[PDB]
Amino acid sequence: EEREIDDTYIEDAADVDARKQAIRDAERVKEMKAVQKDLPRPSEVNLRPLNVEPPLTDLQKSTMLHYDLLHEPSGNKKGKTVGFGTNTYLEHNPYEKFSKEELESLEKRLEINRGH
Amino acid sequence: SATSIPAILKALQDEWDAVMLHSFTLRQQLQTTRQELSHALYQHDAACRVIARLTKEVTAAREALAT
Amino acid sequence: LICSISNEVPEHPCVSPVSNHVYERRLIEKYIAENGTDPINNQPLSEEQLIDIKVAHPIRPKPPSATSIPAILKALQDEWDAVMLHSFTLRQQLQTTRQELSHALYQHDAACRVIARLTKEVTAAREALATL
Amino acid sequence: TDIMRNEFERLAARQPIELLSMKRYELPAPSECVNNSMAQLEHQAVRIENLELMSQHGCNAWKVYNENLVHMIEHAQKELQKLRKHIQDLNWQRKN
Repeated sequence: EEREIDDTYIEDAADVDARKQAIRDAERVKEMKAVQKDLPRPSEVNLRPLNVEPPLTDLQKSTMLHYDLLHEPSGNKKGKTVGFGTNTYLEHNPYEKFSKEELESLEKRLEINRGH
Repeated sequence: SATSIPAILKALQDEWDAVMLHSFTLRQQLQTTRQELSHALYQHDAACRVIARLTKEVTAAREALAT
Repeated sequence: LICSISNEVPEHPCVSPVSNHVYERRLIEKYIAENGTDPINNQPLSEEQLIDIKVAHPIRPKPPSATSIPAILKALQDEWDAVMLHSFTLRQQLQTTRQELSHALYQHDAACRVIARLTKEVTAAREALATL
Repeated sequence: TDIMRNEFERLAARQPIELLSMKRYELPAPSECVNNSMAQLEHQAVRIENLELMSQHGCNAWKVYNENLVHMIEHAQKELQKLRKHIQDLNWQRKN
């Protein structure tokens, strides 16, 4: 004779289904993250992989039109495991490239202060 | 130094004036290194979606070669 | 402002010279007559050792304010010592972002060589199969 | 009997001229200024964080220090009486 156990189990089962959907929604969206710019995507192209990430950014954000919403968790896990295999010597090549990317700008800082 | 004292007033003014900008410049650079890092994460996850379609085009090709 | 023995506002404050603390004369006097000791530290103290609170001597003072030169100098320590910790919040958070950027750009540099080979292999499979 | 401090202090008082401070932060001008802007931002942040602490900090202490000043004042006027009483006695003695 169960009583408030089926309600606890239904809440536990509904809790489990929410844990499966949030994790398998998206790797980049769940982890962490701008104005809409079709002219910036048009100017950057004027090369194909750069245009693919630009349309991916405009889709997730939704002069801005939305459309792309069909591009599930198992295919992303195998995609993440495969790319991890491709990536001491590997640690130094990532530290050197991070220093290169770390290495016009003054107007943005002044406006950031004007907000402050 | 023997340095005039009215001048030492304007030094301490300049040194606080400098440290205020040396603290400011170091914070907007932190926000933009995190901002440019976030642009790399979108391209990282967008690229591994584009590899899935390219693997399908290779899988479709391996089936046609067998026939 | 308070007496440490009773907890009242003492109407005749006398400061001891063994445990530095402002006691009420009438209260501390009875504590000494009970036993020659200071109530807090239990060090020896007599009634002559106790000293009333006095005006310094001949130099005139003014109350503790923000204008006063020494209070203004200790203020500028608070300013800089707080701003020095503000720099740590951005130095420590920079060492996490650049460390995640270094591993991110390495995974980008390790992956984009595999995008270049699949674009070669899937087009080579289309170049091979279509010709046959 | 002091170091360099005494030379510039006595010269400042004799000449009747205070050393000029940083008359810069208040005026400034729109359209080097990228730094001046970033200095302003940080300054404001400090003030605001500091101001916020000060109101709450100030509110907590806005009157706790005023109580200390009343304990400090009453002690002086007790000594005014103790001095008043001795001297009066002396005068009376002389008169007698």
